[PDB]
Amino acid sequence: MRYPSDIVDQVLKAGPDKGLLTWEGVDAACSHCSRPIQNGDLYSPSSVGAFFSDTRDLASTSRSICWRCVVLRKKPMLYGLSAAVVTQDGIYSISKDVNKAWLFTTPPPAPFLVVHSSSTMQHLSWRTPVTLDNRRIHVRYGPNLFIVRPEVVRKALSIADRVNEGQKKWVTPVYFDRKAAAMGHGLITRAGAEMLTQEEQEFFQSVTPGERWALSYLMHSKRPEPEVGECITEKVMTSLN
Amino acid sequence: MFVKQVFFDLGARIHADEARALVAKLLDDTQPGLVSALMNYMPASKTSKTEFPLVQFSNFNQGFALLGFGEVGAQILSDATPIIHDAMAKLFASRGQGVVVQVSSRDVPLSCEKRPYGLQYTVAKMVVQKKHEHRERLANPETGKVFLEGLFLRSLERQAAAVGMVLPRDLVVSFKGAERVSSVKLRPDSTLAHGSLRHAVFEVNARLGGLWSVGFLLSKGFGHINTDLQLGQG
Amino acid sequence: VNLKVTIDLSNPMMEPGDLLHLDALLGALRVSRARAEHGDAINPRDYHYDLPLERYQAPSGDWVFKASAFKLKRQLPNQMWMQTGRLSIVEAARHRQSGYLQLRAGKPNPAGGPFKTSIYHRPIVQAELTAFCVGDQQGIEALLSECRQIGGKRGVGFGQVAGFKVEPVAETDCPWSWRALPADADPRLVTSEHARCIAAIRGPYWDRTLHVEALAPTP
Amino acid sequence: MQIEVTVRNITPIFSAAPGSNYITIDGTINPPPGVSRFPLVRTRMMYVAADVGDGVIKSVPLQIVPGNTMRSLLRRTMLKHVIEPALVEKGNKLSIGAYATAYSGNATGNPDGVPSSFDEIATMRAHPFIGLFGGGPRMLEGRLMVDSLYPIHTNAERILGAGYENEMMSGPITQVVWARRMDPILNLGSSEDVEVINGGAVAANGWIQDLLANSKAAASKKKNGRGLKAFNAHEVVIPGLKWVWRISLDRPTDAQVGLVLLALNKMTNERIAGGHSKDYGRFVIDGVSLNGEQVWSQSGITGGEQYFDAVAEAIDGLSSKEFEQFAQS
Amino acid sequence: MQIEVTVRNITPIFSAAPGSNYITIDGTINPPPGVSRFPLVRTRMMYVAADVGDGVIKSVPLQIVPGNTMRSLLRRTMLKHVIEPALVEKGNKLSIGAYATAYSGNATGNPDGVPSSFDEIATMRAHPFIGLFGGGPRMLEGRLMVDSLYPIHTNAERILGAGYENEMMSGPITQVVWAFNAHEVVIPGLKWVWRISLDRPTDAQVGLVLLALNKMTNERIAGGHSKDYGRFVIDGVSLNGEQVWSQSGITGGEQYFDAVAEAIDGLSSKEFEQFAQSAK
DNA sequence: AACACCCTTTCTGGATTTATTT
DNA sequence: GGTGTTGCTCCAGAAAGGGTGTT
RNA sequence: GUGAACGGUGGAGCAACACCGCGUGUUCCCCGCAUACGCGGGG
Ligand SMILES: [Zn+2]
Repeated sequence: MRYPSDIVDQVLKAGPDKGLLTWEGVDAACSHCSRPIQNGDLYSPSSVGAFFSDTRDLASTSRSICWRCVVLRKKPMLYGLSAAVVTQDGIYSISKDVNKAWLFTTPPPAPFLVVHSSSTMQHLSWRTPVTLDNRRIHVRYGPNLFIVRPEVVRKALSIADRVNEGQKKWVTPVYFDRKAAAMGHGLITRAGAEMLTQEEQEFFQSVTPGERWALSYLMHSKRPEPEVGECITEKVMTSLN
Repeated sequence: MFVKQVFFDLGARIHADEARALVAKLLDDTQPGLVSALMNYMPASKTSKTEFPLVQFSNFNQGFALLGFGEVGAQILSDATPIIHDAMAKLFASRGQGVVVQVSSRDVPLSCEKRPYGLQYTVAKMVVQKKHEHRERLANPETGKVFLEGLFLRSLERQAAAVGMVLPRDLVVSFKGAERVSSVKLRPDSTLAHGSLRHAVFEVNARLGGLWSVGFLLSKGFGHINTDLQLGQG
Repeated sequence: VNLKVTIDLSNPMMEPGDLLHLDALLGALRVSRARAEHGDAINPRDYHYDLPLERYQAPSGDWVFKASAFKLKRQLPNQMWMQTGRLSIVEAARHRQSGYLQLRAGKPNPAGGPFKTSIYHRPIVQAELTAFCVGDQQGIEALLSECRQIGGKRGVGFGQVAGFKVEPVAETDCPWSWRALPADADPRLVTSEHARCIAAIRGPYWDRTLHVEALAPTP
Repeated sequence: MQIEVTVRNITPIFSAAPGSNYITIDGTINPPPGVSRFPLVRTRMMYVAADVGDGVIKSVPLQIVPGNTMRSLLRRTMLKHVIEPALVEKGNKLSIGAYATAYSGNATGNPDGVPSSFDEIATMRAHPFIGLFGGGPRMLEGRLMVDSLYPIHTNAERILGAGYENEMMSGPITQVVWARRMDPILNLGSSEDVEVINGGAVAANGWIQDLLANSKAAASKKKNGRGLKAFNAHEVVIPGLKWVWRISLDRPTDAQVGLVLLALNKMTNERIAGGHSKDYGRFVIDGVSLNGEQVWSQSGITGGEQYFDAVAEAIDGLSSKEFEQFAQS
Repeated sequence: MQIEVTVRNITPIFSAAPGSNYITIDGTINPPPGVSRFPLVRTRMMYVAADVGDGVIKSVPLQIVPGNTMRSLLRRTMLKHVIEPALVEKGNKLSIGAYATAYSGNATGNPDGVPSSFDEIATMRAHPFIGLFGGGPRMLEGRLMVDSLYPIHTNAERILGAGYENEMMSGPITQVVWAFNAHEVVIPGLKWVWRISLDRPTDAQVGLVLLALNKMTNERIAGGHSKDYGRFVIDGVSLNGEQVWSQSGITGGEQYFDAVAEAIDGLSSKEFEQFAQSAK
């Protein structure tokens, strides 16, 4: 709702481990979530481990963890939330291309959290902000924090469909990488240099990296149709417990 | 289509006809079907097929070579290469210190195109005489020119049909001459012999881009040479 | 007192992930000057707000500088830059054998730990940068003349500046409200580009403990 | 404290780039499908906006060596030719956390947050090596700005201000070279007479038989395991041209400038980028300018006596305790 | 460490370069018109920045022999003339995988992605041969760097100008031969320079390099062995800038020779088996 | 005598691709 | 009035449990 | 206090061969078209 760790008690029903200490003295921020740890709040001292490679993403140096990030840091939560969108109603998947088309075009109208993994297993839940608005979406993709506007995605898709009219085959005006790693990620192709006007080329040139990453999934030969993702609330809940 | 050429090196040179008998002997006891496929035998009997031989032994400096025409001919060689290599290694390992047997393979595509000018092709060790009538035709140059003439043209037609490609039916070939004349024996120490031509030169308006075989006794490695090495010889 | 700022760079620079506000760069330059004056053992939060800019006071506090975020006029196609982090194991082996390094582990692990190998990619851009603000030009020009790089990854040579220019414009000419604004900001300043989010409206914009509800536009 | 170094590579420079590119036997790169295609690894290259007399300021390709590579090279030569012997002579040792922080800037020594006071931050930024390069669990900021290597080329008119019009090169400065790998077992002749192999002439025949069997199985399947034969190509930068390297120091002490000059003096026994087995990356220094003043001669650097004396004084007292305190706290 | 070798060829040197090039009855190379075209084979080539026009820098061709072939030649002559007789003596057979690993680096086409222990790296980098040429399943880094063979030519002044101000030739050094397969070769009687470097080597490794350099003269450089191309002689070997070559051999740097004698006295095949073994 | 350090399993879902570097 | 062969291989994850030591 | 500050694209590999010049000396077996007057060809 406000912090990424609110999902621990709001979306799913979880409680403190009861083996944690109770905070005494003036308050400090949680090292992972940026949530204040006031007087009487359960918390755990920070022992992340030598395999923790996210020191540059820590929010503070208080070396304290609230009882919700303790749940967020478990392995079932690490591999169960590899690609999902979190809303008050429940947890849904965005793994498939059609699910991404549903999310980045006509999103669900609520506060929600979007995370996507870029490797085998990663820490992503506690270092991504929640999105309070529908037309400005914060999405975390591995070590990248992106911003996606559905209007820009819709306009680009409409442009791509317009230029492809009257052709028996599909040709992409621009190249986008699903991994967002190629040197020519976002370039104008030779075919797109002849069927695109100057203002359209300038529009494609000036686009945020997150929109390029989304258009990588949404703009190919077979155009996916939006449909809702599979609900994985009970699967995650029973894996955690 | 294409013809596959496989080279076996035993560290010594053995003749193609002798290599055929050696391969027949070594694999006689086991895997008779593979030997029949190599030797183009009839499915039920030992007598060989009358049609154009797909698998024919050839000449190599360090051993013998195998040629396979068409998809079937290439497939037979593909399934036969490891067995033949193992048999060679076992044979040469029993006697002496032992040799290392190396192989090599190529896929040469076949082609032919018609051009309005004569082209020069030489043939080495080609057999032309099989019956008394052929011997009589060889007596007089006028009646023998046409005989060699049609023999060359019909050998080209037969190989083209067997490999599965169409050849232009307006080719005109001619025969310039031969360096030498010698006989070919089917089996060693047999009085019967077959007349042959050595280093014969033939002339066709068309151009040929692969391995092509002419004359009689093709499967014994007689009268076949690569046109590609001869075409723009380096 | 209304003026515009334009910056020329002779080198591709790292493309900013979020808005790069003019007041943040001015605060960095002012803190650098304070470090050169008083020494390295100073509190940067004492001097980072001592800027020659006016402040917009929203109802119920929540003030914000009268400075906008930089806009890019692209001159190159968008390209992507790759960098790698790795720790050598041959020299590590020699040092461990010689006793200079005190390690008791058997073998390195490239998946994680001290000897992890990592690859990461970031986009780069070359553009004209422009921004609008309200303040005194004489005060702004010196600080900007002290600046020689813009953007992130400044330690590997990204974003060398070639020149700058400050000029006055009309009151309607300069939009300074294209910036992260407070939630209670007067609806006149808020445009359709501004959307609700959780972001920083002041100070060091990377400090997550200071993020608040805000209306901000997408870069 | 601006330092500008001019170099000249004697061997090709090869800085590999990510990506899947292909070449033919001819020079055409990334051909349409239907032609024989071989893998190719190119150098590193970036697009820059070069203004020509036309003023079109179009985009042109420039071949460079990344600044991260040069920064790491400077760090490694400092650590190997200066810090390592001085620390070893005193009989000092480094823990894994201190070693990782000093040699790479890693934070895995104390992966949690490590706070530091303003006096503490100043006392580390005064240290020569710790002040030159930051990092560690503190994530401190260093005082070094290391730019990338730029060839003296007409495509680099924008980056290099002026004064390089002479001895400037134009045109291509890269070439594609081919490499091969051969199977040594197949090279064994029938004359053999090799008995180092355990099986003699029987093991080699087994190796050949496995090759033949694998080929037969693959051919049957067509109508994974990989052998030793290979044929591929890569792209290098031609030798003999000269480059420009710029390093900037932010309000440095004399000891830090002395350490930088010591590293520059002890250079030229190192290599740039990769291609280790082929002796790629060799170079010679032909000029060093110290704030516009030429201080490089045939034998080392002549000048900067205060810097050298300060660094000589600062080398003594170099103990592992400062490294341990910066690493862990 | 920074050994420089000067060599002379007595027969033409040929190093075919992949590609397609054409000649017309020796008159011209790659004419714009497709008239009297014939196939031609070129020797390996290297562009170098040079001073032409007295003030401007341009790229000019230079005929070289690639450093990969020289490194392989060094490996093979050292493995045949030195390591092989010492190994085969007193027993000590090698396995087939170890043989392939010693001759061509890896023994298979696929390397395992696992790392190797610190002790294995430390012991392998100290071996007289394995430490020189790296490789193996885990891709160990060797400490030998082999450059290419450059002729001492006025085009390579920006590469080797300081050392040889004089004794530099000029003009074409290539001749086209018809035998109708036409190829171009480097003319005999030419002086080349070869640079080899080692980083932090033991005395045994330097001794092994010198031993290999002693027996190298009977080998051949690139070329077509049927046409007896590629013969050469060795002179003017300089070690770390000091001349250590005589008409009868090296005759210098005795510590390296003693160290290599001791090292090859106690070589065993256990290290080869341990290095070649793949822990997949 | 308990925390520091090392080794060794294990767990998670989808699907396309361009080309300004002798 | 030449053509076949080779036509790439590895990887960039942290949690969790159990077995060992310094002291 | 420039959503900043910290980060090595690396390690191993022969373009030069392969396909060309080199032994047999006279009526024996099989396969088709015919339908034997003979043509074609397999070994
Ligand atoms: Zn938290």
